[PDB]
Amino acid sequence: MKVRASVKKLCRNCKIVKRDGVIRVICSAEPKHKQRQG
Amino acid sequence: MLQPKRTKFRKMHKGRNRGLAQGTDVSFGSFGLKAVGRGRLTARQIEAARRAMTRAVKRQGKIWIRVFPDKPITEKPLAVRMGKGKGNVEYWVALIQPGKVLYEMDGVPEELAREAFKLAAAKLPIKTTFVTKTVM
Amino acid sequence: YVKLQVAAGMANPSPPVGPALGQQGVNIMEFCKAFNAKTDSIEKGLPIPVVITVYADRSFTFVTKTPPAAVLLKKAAGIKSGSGKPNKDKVGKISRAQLQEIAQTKAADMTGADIEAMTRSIEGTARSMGLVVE
Amino acid sequence: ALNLQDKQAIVAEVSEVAKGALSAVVADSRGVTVDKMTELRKAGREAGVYMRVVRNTLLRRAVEGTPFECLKDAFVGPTLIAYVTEHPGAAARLFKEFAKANAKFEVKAAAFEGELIPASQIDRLATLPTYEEAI
Amino acid sequence: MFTINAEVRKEQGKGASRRLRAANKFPAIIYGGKEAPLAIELDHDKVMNMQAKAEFYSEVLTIVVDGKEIKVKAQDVQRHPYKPKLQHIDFVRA
Amino acid sequence: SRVAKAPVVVPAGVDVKINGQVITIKGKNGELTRTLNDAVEVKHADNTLTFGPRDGYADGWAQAGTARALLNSMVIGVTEGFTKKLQLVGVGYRAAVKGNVINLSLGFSHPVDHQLPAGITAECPTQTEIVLKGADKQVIGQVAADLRAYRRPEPYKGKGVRYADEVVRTKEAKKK
RNA sequence: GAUGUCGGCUCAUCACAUCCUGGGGCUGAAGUAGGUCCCAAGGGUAUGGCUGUUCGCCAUUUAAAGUGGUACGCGAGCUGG
RNA sequence: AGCCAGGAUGUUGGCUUAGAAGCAGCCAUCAUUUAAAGAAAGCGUAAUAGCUCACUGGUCGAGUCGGCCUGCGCGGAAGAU
Ligand SMILES: [Mg+2]
Ligand SMILES: [Mg+2]
Ligand SMILES: [Mg+2]
Ligand SMILES: [Mg+2]
Ligand SMILES: [Mg+2]
Ligand SMILES: [Mg+2]
Ligand SMILES: [Mg+2]
Ligand SMILES: [Mg+2]
Ligand SMILES: [Mg+2]
Ligand SMILES: [Mg+2]
Ligand SMILES: [Zn+2]
Repeated sequence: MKVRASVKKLCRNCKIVKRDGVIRVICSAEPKHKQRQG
Repeated sequence: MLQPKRTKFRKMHKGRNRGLAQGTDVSFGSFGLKAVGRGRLTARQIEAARRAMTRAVKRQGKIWIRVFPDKPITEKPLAVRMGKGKGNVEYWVALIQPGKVLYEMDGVPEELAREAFKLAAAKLPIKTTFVTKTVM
Repeated sequence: YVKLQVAAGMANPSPPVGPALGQQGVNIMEFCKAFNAKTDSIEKGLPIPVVITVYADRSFTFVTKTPPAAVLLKKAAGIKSGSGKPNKDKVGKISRAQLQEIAQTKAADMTGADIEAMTRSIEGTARSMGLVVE
Repeated sequence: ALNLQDKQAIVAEVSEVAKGALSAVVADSRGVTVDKMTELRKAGREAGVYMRVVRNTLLRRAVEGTPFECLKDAFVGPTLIAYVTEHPGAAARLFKEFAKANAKFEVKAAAFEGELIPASQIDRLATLPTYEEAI
Repeated sequence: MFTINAEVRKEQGKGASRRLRAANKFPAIIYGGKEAPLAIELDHDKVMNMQAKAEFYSEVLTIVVDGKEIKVKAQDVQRHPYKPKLQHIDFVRA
Repeated sequence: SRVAKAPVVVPAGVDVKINGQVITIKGKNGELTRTLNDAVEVKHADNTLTFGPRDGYADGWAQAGTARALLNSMVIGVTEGFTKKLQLVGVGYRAAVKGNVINLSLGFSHPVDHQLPAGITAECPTQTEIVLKGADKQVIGQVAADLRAYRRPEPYKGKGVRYADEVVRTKEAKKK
């Protein structure tokens, strides 16, 4: 989990999702691409 | 790093930075990076942004810098009281008003100029926009 | 099932063919002499490609293919090794009569319908190795 | 991406080859490698047969200009056409052996004389010999 | 052929022109010839999309001012300092 | 919306009972009941179920699509049913069923006994296989997630409880 | 027309940017042991050698020897280096 | 959008290297069978294999894609009684 002000898609398998008012990046291919805006 | 080679005077009044820019069109190249905001660009900021756009285009095409840091900025060091003369010149700034075309480019496709200008914009303290040359 | 490129009358050394096909389960003395017995008609100093077909009982059957396109362009131009930087450095020259000679030999493996279709397929192998058409 | 200029041109090229050819074969080719296909393209050009895969929408358009306007109901699923421009037959025999030897696909329907041939009755254009047999 | 619909301006000056732009419209002028210059107002979106084509600045355009048709050529343009907007256009009678 | 507009065909033998927002779907494989969101207007009529938004509800179409999806898998549940298959990977990792309890040996000091809920039944065809069956798609998914949770697949050998249809990507350990 | 200064002693009280213990994501996480970030303030969080020292260096501990605010907390509570 | 099927041939392109066969690097990047298939976007092998994408045929059946001008919100957002 990477927590930062600037959360982006890092590859084609990255997906932007808003869960409970928090922008997150969830990736099906790379665990290092998992992000939470904060 | 840009700087006047010589000046009539060393120091300058603070002044103000009201108004809209002169030199709002893409005059030399095909694309431009335009100021949307108001502020001061330092010589170091201008050099950082010039480096970013130049690396991006793999030193292909041509680049123009429409801005020049000709305004000297003084500063008083730590543990120095007020007065006892105007401070010493530390760096140089260009005064920026909304609308100035800061940089121009040609000899590269639009997609590459947009990316090179995106990278350069991230080094600047003021909001910018991507502009293209127009017929009049 | 493996693909290799062995010499016309040479098949036995360890570094090129040895543990490359032997690791799967192929007889090293049975194939080496059955290959050279059929490639005896093929000229000296020409690498000939062969495809191996192996089954569950360690048995094997092979089909001999025509020499490679990047192989025949070297003997036609009079070169041992190609260019390190193709189209940037010229290493030889081959005529239009030499292009049709390689194409008529490669006809058994080529996908082309006409002679002009097979000749253009050899023209592409020549450009990508530094050899200019003259 | 296929433009309408491209679509019109493909209808034009298949409408021209429709007029000239004598026997046309419509079949399926889903689940067959390119190695076996480039092998049926070499066996096709040799027998004077024109081989193509065309969008079924584009076929219903090339076939509307007569006499294959009965092959319409075979333009459902992957469609591969075999237009024999030189000597009637060739394809209907070439496809039957390719179908049996590879087990994949089924072969939809055949066309000749401007009449529809069902999937079971393709033994009519499979038993026909040479031109070149009457002597 | 570019056809621009315009109305004559009922006002003039700084106040009136800023009010036009706040209403998604913009002032423009038509001059040249023996005729008196004609101060007009244009729809911003309509003329903005038109001028995106290079032909707008080369071709003879037609301005429709209260039924009447005026053959013109784009003479000068004042663009917004940083936004993709038009502030004013000069048309010369062709 | 595209999901909501697609009608659910209720087959012969399936009974549908609607009491406002409460829907009871009875079949050969059991009975399931759900309370649909107020934004969902459900219509019976013929051998089908149709779903639409209710006037004055801002999320009607998003709700009607969920309600559709749910009722479709309720119908499948009480007829065909659902099947979740799990497989145990690792030395000594074994499973067994004793009525409604799954006994799991998963490298712990104490063996794990997992109590199955109402409507879910399990059978072990092998010592390294768990087959779950039930009418509720949500409850079977929950039980399969709960069993997998005891030892989730590890990234170095693929060891643990995995779903049969699960892709377990492995990796090499840090070099030196 | 006076708001006593550094450090110590005694006694503390709050914050959390968390030192330990607790939960967790990523790891260039095999295990053991770590790195980094997120959550978490419930409690816990050395004694000595030198120096007025706070600090620091050093010795030996400890799960750990947190970082800060409180008139750089605390002399009508003590000390007075 | 999803799902079915293909993703070929010269060829293991040339150079280099113990090996480099689309997939360490460097240079070139055409041509053929074509519905379409980069002398190859990423993972994998000691090198091969193997998995998938760009692209295309089928199925489905009416919408779908992301830039511009704007209103109001969201994260970024930790402190001491
Ligand atoms: Mg939550
Ligand atoms: Mg005023
Ligand atoms: Mg007093
Ligand atoms: Mg915290
Ligand atoms: Mg950090
Ligand atoms: Mg505490
Ligand atoms: Mg320690
Ligand atoms: Mg104090
Ligand atoms: Mg006292
Ligand atoms: Mg599609
Ligand atoms: Zn990703």
